[PDB]
Amino acid sequence: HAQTFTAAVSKTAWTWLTSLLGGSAVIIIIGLVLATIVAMYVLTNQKHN
Amino acid sequence: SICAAIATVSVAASTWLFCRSRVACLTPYRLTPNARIPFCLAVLCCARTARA
Amino acid sequence: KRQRMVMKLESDKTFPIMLEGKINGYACVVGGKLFRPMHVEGKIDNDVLAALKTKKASKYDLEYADVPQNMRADTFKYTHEKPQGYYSWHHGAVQYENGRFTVPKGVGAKGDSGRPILDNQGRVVAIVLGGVNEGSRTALSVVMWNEKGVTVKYTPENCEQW
Repeated sequence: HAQTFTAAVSKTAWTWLTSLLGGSAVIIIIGLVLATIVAMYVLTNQKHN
Repeated sequence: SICAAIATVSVAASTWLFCRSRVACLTPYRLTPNARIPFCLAVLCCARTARA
Repeated sequence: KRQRMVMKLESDKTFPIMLEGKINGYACVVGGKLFRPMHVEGKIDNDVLAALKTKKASKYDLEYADVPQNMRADTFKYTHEKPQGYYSWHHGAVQYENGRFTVPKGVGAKGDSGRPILDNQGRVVAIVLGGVNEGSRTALSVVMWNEKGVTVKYTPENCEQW
């Protein structure tokens, strides 16, 4: 009281746990793009003929 | 549970990407009429050491 | 000439895809590996080959399998030399142009899948999987491989499974 919603602590640790989420999403986003890129490489290799 | 569920979905998506990646590799590998793709494997090296 | 081409086709061992006594397609061995049209239902007319476990290829709607070395002793010979001109196949002659095969209308239909196309040297240049009626002629949907060893499938827009 006080009694507010920051929410509450604890900086360091707060960031530690926050950072744990979303990374895997970025990974699958990167992999998705790379998969498309490889696909285009294959498509080009086929169109080569 | 929410964060774990999101990570779980990411893992599943990654696996799906891997399977599609294996298809992408195998596509040019079809056979091919020749049974010889040393150099396709040498460059791409997708995995599954093939073979002798 | 077509006669001689058929004679080579007769020497070449080919096996239809039987289902309820009906041929729904064909499967054969090239480069020491078995290939089969997946869209075709039924089993190859060869128990020995049928004993072999196949792998799927959604990309092309095809299946394939490795052939025992002893059976590799005599398989189909493929080439990458695919100049423009005319080639030969089971159903007579075929025109090769623009990287596409075309024949007179009324030639080719459902169940012909798997029929290869040979050059004057009796070498495989492509395999017919389907086709579509194109006025006075019909355009074939085929798979062929370039000197880079790349699998290329040529499929007309809205091509029918022949």
